[PDB]
Amino acid sequence: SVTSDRTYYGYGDVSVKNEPVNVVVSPFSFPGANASLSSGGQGVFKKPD
Amino acid sequence: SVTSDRTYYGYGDVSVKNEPVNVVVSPFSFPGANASLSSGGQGVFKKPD
Ligand SMILES: [Ca+2]
Repeated sequence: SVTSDRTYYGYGDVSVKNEPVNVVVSPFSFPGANASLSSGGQGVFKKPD
Repeated sequence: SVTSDRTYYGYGDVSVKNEPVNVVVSPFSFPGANASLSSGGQGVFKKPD
């Protein structure tokens, strides 16, 4: 009578949500406060973070 | 008188009910919980059962 269609199934799901990286920024204001930059001046400025 | 029609019978029956196999499935959610998948990421996921 019944000629079974021999076909069973298995399934799965994958969730890719985020991007690998977050670039958190703290911008710099290099002449800063309690220091001074002059025209034609020479030197170095550094922000560690 | 009676000319016996010499024909006796034997019979039998066979019961084919089930299909050979049962594919029980536990689907996978591969990023899972307490783990994370990122875009462009590389690695391995495994489900034992
Ligand atoms: Ca990885």
